[PDB]
Amino acid sequence: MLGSSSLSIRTTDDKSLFARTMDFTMEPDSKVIIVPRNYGIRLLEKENVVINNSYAFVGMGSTDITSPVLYDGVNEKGLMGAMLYYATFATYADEPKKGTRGINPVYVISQVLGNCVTVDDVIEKLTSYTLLNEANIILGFAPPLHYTFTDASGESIVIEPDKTGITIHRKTIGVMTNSPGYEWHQTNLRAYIGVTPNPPQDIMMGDLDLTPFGQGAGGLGLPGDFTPSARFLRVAYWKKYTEKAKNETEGVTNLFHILSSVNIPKGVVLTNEGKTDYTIYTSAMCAQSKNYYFKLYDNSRISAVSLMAENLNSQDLITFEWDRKQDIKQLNQ
Amino acid sequence: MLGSSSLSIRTTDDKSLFARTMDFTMEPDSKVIIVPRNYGIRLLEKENVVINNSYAFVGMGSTDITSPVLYDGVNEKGLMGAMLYYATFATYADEPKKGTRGINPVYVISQVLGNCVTVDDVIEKLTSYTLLNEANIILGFAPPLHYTFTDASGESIVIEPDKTGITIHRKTIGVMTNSPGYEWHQTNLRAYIGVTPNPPQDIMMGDLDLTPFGQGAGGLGLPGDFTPSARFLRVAYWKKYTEKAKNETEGVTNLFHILSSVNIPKGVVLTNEGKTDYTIYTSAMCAQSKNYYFKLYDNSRISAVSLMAENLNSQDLITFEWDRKQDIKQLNQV
Amino acid sequence: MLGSSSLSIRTTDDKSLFARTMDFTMEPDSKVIIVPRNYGIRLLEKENVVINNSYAFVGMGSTDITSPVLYDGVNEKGLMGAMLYYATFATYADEPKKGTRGINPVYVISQVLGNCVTVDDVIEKLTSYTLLNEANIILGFAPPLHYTFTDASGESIVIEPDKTGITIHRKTIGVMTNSPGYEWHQTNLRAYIGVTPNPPQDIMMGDLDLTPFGQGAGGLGLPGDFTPSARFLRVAYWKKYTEKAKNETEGVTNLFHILSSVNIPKGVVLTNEGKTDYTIYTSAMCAQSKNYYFKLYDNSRISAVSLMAENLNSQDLITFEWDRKQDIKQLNQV
Amino acid sequence: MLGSSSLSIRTTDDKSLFARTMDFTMEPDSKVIIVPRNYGIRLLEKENVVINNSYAFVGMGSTDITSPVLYDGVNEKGLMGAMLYYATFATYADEPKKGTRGINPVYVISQVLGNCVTVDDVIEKLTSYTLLNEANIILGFAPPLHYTFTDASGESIVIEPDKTGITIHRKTIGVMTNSPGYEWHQTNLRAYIGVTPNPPQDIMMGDLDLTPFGQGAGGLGLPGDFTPSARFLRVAYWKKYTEKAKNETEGVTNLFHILSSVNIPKGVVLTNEGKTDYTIYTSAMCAQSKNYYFKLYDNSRISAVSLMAENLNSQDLITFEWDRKQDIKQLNQ
Repeated sequence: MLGSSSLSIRTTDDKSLFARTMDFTMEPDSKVIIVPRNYGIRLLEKENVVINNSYAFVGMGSTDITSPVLYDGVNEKGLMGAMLYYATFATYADEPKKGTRGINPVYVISQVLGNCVTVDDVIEKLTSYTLLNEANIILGFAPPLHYTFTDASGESIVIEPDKTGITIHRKTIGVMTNSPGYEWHQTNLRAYIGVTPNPPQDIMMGDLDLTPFGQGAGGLGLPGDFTPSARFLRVAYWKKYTEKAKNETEGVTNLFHILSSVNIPKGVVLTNEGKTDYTIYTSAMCAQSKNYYFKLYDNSRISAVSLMAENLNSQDLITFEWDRKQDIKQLNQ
Repeated sequence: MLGSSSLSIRTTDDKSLFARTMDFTMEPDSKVIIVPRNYGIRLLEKENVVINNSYAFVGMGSTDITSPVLYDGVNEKGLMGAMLYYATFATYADEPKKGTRGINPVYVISQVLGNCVTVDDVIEKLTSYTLLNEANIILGFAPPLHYTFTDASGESIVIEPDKTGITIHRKTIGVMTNSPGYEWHQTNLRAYIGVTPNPPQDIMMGDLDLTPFGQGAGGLGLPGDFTPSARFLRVAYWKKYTEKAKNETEGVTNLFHILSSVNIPKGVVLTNEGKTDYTIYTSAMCAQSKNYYFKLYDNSRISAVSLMAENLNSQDLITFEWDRKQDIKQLNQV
Repeated sequence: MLGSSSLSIRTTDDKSLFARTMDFTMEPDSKVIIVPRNYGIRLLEKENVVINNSYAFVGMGSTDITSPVLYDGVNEKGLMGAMLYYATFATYADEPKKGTRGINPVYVISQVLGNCVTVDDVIEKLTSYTLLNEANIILGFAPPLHYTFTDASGESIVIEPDKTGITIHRKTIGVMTNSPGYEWHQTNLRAYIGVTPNPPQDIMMGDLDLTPFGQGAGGLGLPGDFTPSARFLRVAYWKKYTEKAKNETEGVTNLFHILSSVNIPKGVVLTNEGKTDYTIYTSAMCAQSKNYYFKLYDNSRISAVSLMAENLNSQDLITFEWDRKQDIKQLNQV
Repeated sequence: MLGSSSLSIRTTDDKSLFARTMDFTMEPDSKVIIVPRNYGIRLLEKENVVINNSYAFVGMGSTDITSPVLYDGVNEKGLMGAMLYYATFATYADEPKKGTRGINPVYVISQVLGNCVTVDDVIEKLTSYTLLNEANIILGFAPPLHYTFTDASGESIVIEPDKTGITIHRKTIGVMTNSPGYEWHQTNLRAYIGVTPNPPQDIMMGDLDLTPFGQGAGGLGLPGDFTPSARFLRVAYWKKYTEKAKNETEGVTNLFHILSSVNIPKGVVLTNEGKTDYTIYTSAMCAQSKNYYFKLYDNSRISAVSLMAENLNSQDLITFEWDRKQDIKQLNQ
C-alpha cells in the first residue's frame, strides 16, 4: 500500500456508495474476499486471540497472514469502509491503554466490518482497542494508516491515529486520500472554492479582446499532480460538481469517472527509491445492495461480487481472483 | 465536437496506436462506421461532386449527411487520423484558391483516410483543396477544426487552417488537443520540464525538516483543469513518462490511462450557455492491425472492431451501434 | 487592517530584525509612536483600569482611542511583535476566565511591548489575560487577530486565539501572514519543498529538445496571488533562499526585497464589498539597535526612528507623522 | 542581462510612462547617461560608420565600448525604449541584407532613441538595418535581445529578431519581458482571464460552508515563480487592475509597485552555473517631462534625472553614478 483516493456519494435512488483507488508499486496477490459470519479474525498477528465476527462482508484484501486483511469492503448490514496510507502522521503505541486490547492497524477494517452497523458503532468499538506497533505483517512495520467509514444512512467519518491520540471527525464531506490529517484538507478546500464548472468572463487589455481557448477555464487553479493534497482537491471538487447519480449503476459509473482524475498511469510517479507507484485497482461498493464492484489497471471492465448471493454461514472464505487482462468485447471476428 | 485530446504512441513490437477523447454537450447519433473502397465521398455538401475512395477505413462518425463523416479512424494502409475542435483559430474561405477544389472541414478525415497512406501523402493531398466556409444541418455551421495524422511508421503531423493560410507541422510529438496552435503548445511544454515522476529532496527551514506528504510531488506545477492548454500538458507529460507498451493490448490500455487524466465527468465543465461539456467516448486505433477500440461515458468496457475482418468491397456502409449500458461482469449472481 | 505578511531574520551580525507589510482598505490616522515608560495602557475601552508600563517602545499605530494602539513595534529591551488579521479563526470570550483580566485584542501589542522582555514573558503575561469581544470606535467591532513576537535572541512565537482557546506555537520558522492557523501553514510548506532557486534539467520529448524560457523555472508551483496562504509560502520560501544579511542595513533591505513578493498594488485585490485592499506601509525593526524603519505606499524611501535617542521618561507620546509624497532625489534640476 | 520585466502606462494627466526591471548576476559598470545632440553613435564596433543623432536622450547604459550603449531610455521627443533579453529566440545575420546597414544588436536603443519620434519612425528605421552577429567586449559575445518602444502618444510596439527575420507587433498591450515571442505571451494571457481582484463566492460541500482565508482569492491560478512567462502574466494582470495613475509621480509609484511582483531578491534564482540572478535596478521614464527615474537593489530611494535641464548641445556625455547605499532618512538619529 502506498497511496489511494476515496469518496462516497448518495444516489437519488436513496442509496449510498463508496469507492477508492489503490496505488502501489507492483501487483500483490489480492482478491475480493467474502468473510462469512462467525469466521474469527485475530487482533494481533503475534497472539492467537480470536474475535468471533457477528457479520459477513466482502472486499478487496489479502490472505497472506492468519486472518483475512481487508483494505475496504461492505458488510451485510450496510457498513462500508477502507484503510488508506497516512505517512508521517500515523502514530501507534508499544503497549495497550489499561482496559483496551492491542490491535494491529492492518486488522481494523476486518474487525469493524465484521462487528459494526453504524458510524457510531465504529467510534464505540474503537475505544476498546489501542492500535499497536506490531512489527511483522511479514510486510514489515505496521503501515501508517488512517480510516474512513460510511454506513447505510450515508454518514461518513474519518479515524486518524495521530501523535495526540485517536482523532475522530464526524459528518465529513465523504472524501479522503492520504496525509496530512483530515482537518488540514478540509481547510485546504477553502483555498479553491473559485474552482467551478463555469467559464470566466471575457476581458480587455486596452484594445485587445481576451477569451478562453475552449472550455473548462472555471477550474483554473486546480493542481493536476498526484500528491495526496492535489488528489484530495480533485476528488472533492469533482464530487461537488459531478451530476447526482440516479441509480446504483450510475453511481458506480460516476465514482469511477471522478476517481479517474486521480488514476495513476504506470511510470508517472516514482518513489524516493525509483519504484513506480500506480493505481492497481479501483473499487466501489453499495451499502443497500452489498455489491462489490472493481476494475484493474489491466482491465477496464468492471466486475461485480454480490455479498448476499453467497451462503453467509459458510465455514470457508469465498474468493474471487483478479483477471488481469483487458476484457475487450469483439464486435466482429 | 467541442473539445478533445489525442496522442499517438509506439510499442516495443513496432506498432503504432493513436487515441482520442471526444468531449460534447449532447451525444448524438454516432457509431463506428466502416467505409468500403469505392463508396464515394462528397467534397462539399451543397454540391454533387464525389471523390471515389481507394481505401477502406473504420472510425467513429456520423451518417447524418450525404457521405459518412468520420471523426477519426484508421484505414487499410495504416493511416490514422482525427479532427478536433480549433475554436477561435480555424479560418476558412468563401471560394477555392486557384487550382484547388473546395472541401467541407467535416469531410477531411473521410477524404484523407479514403485516399492517403503516409503523412507525406496527406500534405500533398491537401494542396489540391481549400477548406470552405460551408456548414451542415447537424451543428448548423462549419465547426472550427484542426487535424492530426499518424501513419504506420509512427510519424505524426498536425494540420491547422489558420488566418494566414494552412499551417503544417511535421514530425510532431504526437499530441494534440484544441486551441491554440501547435507551436504555441510545443513552446508551452518548455515552461513545464520540471514536472517529473521524481520527488523533490527534503529541505529544512531553521530547525524544520520538511518532506512530502506522500508520493507524486515531482509533479508540482502541472495544472489540473480541463482547458485545452492544460489537457495538452497532461497528455504530453504523461505520454513521456508512462511506460512503453510491450504489445497492442497494452497500448490501448496505456493510451486510455493517459487519456484518463483528461476525461471529463458530467457537470464539472459547463459552457457559457449553461450546457454540460463531458467526454462521450474514448477510442484507439492501431496502424498494423487496423483494429478500432472504444469505450463510452456509460460503458467502461472496451469494444473492438476489426477493419480487415469485413468485405472491403462491400456496397454498403457497415456500422456498429453504441452499447450505452455499463457492461458489468457478474462473478456470482448479482 | 485586512491583511499582512511578516517575517524575522537574523544577521551574521548577531542582530535580529522583524518586518511586516500592512494591508488595508483605507488609511486611518496612523503614525509612528513612541510610548514612554510609565505612560499607562488601558486593557479595555469600557473599563478604566490603566496598567502602568515598565518599558518604552516605538512602532506604528493609532492615537484615536484612549490608549495608543500599536500595530507592531520594538521595545527598549529588544522585544519585537505585531498583530495581524486572523479572519474566521479568532475567537473571543464575552467575559474573562476566572482569575484573568479582560483585554481588548487591539491592546495586546501595546501591553506586551510595555511589560515583557522575552518570548517566555509574553506567554506568561498572556495567561493572566483573556481576550474579550469588545469593539472599538475605529473599526466598530473586535477585529479577528493573531499575534507574533520575536525577542532579542531571535526566538519567534505565534499566539492564536482559536475556538478552543489560546494556541501557542514555540520557536516557529519566523513567518506569519493571516488565516488559517499556524500549524496549517507550517504543514502547507511541505507541499512546496520542490520550489528552489535552481533550474530543472532539459528533457527531450522524442526529437524535441526542451529547455526553459530563461531563468527562475526552479520556482514552478509557487502561487502568485495575494491570499494569506500564498503570501506565507512566498515569504517563507524567499526567507529560506534569500542571502543572509551581513548587517542591520542590509537586513532592512533584504526584509523589504522579500516582502516585495507580497507587496500589493492599489486595485489588484478587492473585498466582497469592492473596497481595495493594498499595502499601505511596510516596516522593520531591530532588537539590538531598537531602530524602527518604515516606507509607505506613496514613498519608497525608508525613514528611521530611534527609540533610545529619545527621553524614555517623557510625559507625552512622541510621534512622527507619515510623509505621503514620493521622496525623489533630484540629481539635476527637475 | 539575464531577465527584465517591462511595461508602460498612461495617466489621466495625459502622460505616458515606461518602466523596466533589469536582472543580472553582478553589476557591471553602468550609470545614467545623457547623450547630447549630434554626439554620434556607432553602428558596429568593428566598423567606423558613425550615425549622427538628431535627438538628445537619457537612459541607463554603459560607456565601456566606443559609443554609449543604452539599455533603456527616453529622448527629447518623448520616444521611450528598452532592450530586453530574448534567449533561444534571437537570430542575427552574418551579413547585411541587400541595401541595409548592419547594426550591432546592442546599439539598437541608442540609434533608435537618437533619431526617431513615433513608433512608425522606429519601424521604418529598423527595416533599413540588419542585426548582425557581432561580438562585444563587456559581455564577450552577441546577446540575444528583443526591443520595446513606446512613443509620446502611448502606442507600443515590440521588435523581435526571430529565426525567420524581424517580427513586428503594432499596438501591443504595453508589456514585455523575455522569451518566448510576443505573440506567445499575448496568447498566454487568455489562459488567465479568470485572474481578478474579486473573491469567488462562498460555496458549500454538503453541510460545510467554505469561505476564503482572507482576501485576494480572485487571483487563484496566477504563477508566482520568476520565469519570463510568469513574469509577463503578473505584470500584465497587475497592470490591467492597478488603479490609473492621476499624475506623473503616481505613475512612477505605481509602475514600481507593479514591478515589485517581479523583483528578484538575491538568492532565490540561481543559473545553471550557480550564479545568483537578481534585480539590479528598476527604472522609469516619462515621455512628456523627459524625466528618468531609478532605484537600485541596495537603495529603494528613487532618483531622478531631467533631460531638458541640461545643455542638449553639449560637447560631452553627461553621466550620473549609482549610489548603492540605502538612503535612509533619519527622523531623529
